[PDB]
Amino acid sequence: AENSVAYSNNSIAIPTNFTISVTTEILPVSMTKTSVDCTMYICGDSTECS
Amino acid sequence: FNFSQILPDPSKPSKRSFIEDLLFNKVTLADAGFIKQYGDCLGDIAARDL
Amino acid sequence: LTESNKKFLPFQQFGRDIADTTDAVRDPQTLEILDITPCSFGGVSVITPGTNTSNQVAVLYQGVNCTEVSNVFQTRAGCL
Ligand SMILES: *[C@@H]1O[C@H](CO)[C@@H](O[C@@H]2O[C@H](CO)[C@@H](O)[C@H](O)[C@H]2NC(C)=O)[C@H](O)[C@H]1NC(C)=O
Ligand SMILES: *[C@@H]1O[C@H](CO)[C@@H](O)[C@H](O)[C@H]1NC(C)=O
Ligand SMILES: *[C@@H]1O[C@H](CO)[C@@H](O)[C@H](O)[C@H]1NC(C)=O
Repeated sequence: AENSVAYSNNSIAIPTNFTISVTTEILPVSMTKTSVDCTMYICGDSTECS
Repeated sequence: FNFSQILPDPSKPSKRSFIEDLLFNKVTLADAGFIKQYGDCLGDIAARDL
Repeated sequence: LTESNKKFLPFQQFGRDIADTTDAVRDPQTLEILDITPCSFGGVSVITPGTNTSNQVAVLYQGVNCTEVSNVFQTRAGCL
């Protein structure tokens, strides 16, 4: 939205009231730990391929 | 001030608050849910887990 | 090889998996559907103190139930 602050060189705007806002922030920390059996993934059941 | 929704609930078996239970319910853990111990994949049906 | 409930169509012989590998077969002599499941395997971990202290060794079989392997313990990480 287009807005224009009513600026003046002898005028100020002071709040007379407040509010308390509690916001939510979500942050990743640690993903899934994986491990790979290289011989069984590559060949599988095959001593000649091993 | 009321902190009953972020403090732990001892009625739950896992000492988690109501908001933490909501945050656990929103995320679908999908794979690696619980543990896929061996013996459980020895039994097989038509549709198999990834 | 286990007995399976996968209803093969009568013109079908082999049933395959996601990675294009055979996991169901039809036995030719007895027309039944067998499910193939690969044998038990997993990683082996060695839990040890330093060799400057002692030589006693514990072995962790990762992800394997303890019945399908002395001081045998169930850990939710493997048989110890
Ligand atoms: C803190 O909030 C909780 C959750 O709203 C309140 O627990 C219940 O609040 C409802 C309000 O509709 C009441 O009808 C229930 O009787 C409350 N349950 C219990 C066990 O008290 C809780 O009362 C609030 N605490 C304070 C001090 O305001
Ligand atoms: C702001 O200052 C200028 C120059 O000093 C002046 O022309 C103008 O009238 C002032 N604004 C007011 C008094 O609102
Ligand atoms: C021979 O195979 C047929 C089907 O191909 C089957 O019906 C029959 O029981 C078999 N005979 C045996 C296994 O003695």
